Amino acid sequence: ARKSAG
Amino acid sequence: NPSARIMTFYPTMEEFRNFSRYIAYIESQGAHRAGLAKVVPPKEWKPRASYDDIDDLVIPAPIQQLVTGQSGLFTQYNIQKKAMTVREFRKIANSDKYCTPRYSEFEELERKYWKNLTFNPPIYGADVNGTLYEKHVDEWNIGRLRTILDLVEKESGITIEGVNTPYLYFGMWKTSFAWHTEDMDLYSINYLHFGEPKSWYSVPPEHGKRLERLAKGFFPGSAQSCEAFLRHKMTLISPLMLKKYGIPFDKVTQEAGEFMITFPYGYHAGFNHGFNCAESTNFATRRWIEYGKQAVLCSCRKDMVKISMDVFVRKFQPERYKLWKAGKDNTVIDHTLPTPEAAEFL
Ligand SMILES: O=C(O)CNC(=O)C(=O)O
Ligand SMILES: [Cl-]
Ligand code: NI
Ligand SMILES: [Zn+2]
Repeated sequence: ARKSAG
Repeated sequence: NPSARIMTFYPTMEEFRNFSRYIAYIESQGAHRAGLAKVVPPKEWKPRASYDDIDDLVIPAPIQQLVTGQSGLFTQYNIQKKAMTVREFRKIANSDKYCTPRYSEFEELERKYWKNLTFNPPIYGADVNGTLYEKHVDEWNIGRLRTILDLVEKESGITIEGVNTPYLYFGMWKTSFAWHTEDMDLYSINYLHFGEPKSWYSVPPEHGKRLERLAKGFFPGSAQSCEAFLRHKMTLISPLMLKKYGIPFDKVTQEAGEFMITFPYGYHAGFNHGFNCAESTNFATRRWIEYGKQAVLCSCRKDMVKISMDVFVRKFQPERYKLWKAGKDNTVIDHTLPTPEAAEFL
């Protein structure tokens, strides 16, 4: 889905 | 060993024009062995005339970084916050309660970061879709790097926010990024548009497994629950703990107007010195393909970034494709080797 800081 | 120490490069304008070519160059120079490299752009080059017209840029999902831990081992929890503008963020960052403490040298700031990172949780304006470049900037344009990674969008038709599109990060003092490699163990590029510096820690890819073992020793439950729990980007480990357990690492501070490049399977972490803005995305080279094939992915969550390597193996490794589909491709990666495109210089 996407890149995220978590 | 300087062969694995973070290197800094100073390209001319002629050298700066071709991005993938210059990445090949720095690998010919050994830059990938550290897992992290700095690239200082020529002084002529500018990406935005001014950063005063962005005060109405919206930060849709600020995160407050709660940190719990002790003795150099910490876990970071993120709390989503109400959307806010760059203007509001800047005011809270340059605010007295969340501004940089006084300090003389970077070592002192670093000490204060590791001493106080569990207190006074900062706000991190992370993962903002967007770019601060101008449509005319053709060089090192994070929005259009034109590397083979684009095969995911061009041929497979897939778009992954922050991976093949740009992200913006508005930092304040003490905001941090936990130890991680990039999704699918890709490369990343990071430009500090303006503001206070960003400090980085890196572990050489050739020693990444050691870091993983260390982390798995300290968080056995997390390791049991997930195959690659570090990809959760919640684990913070201080340099004193790394030094204590013999994990090689290096550190570097990125200043405004400077690029950082992270390399495949290069673990990195760090923190922001004060109010700043950075733009970042992922990218690839031919060397990355094998990394992508062998990346150990997060098993416990749903919306995780998983790139189908099929298109890459088909196009760039046709002679291995059948074998790879059968599960019998036993290629062993050598982290010291530069990408093939670097043969030009060797
Ligand atoms: O910008 C940040 O907060 C962290 N950046 C990265 O982890 C990267 O560019 O690989
Ligand atoms: Cl645990
Ligand atoms: Ni990263
Ligand atoms: Zn997981």
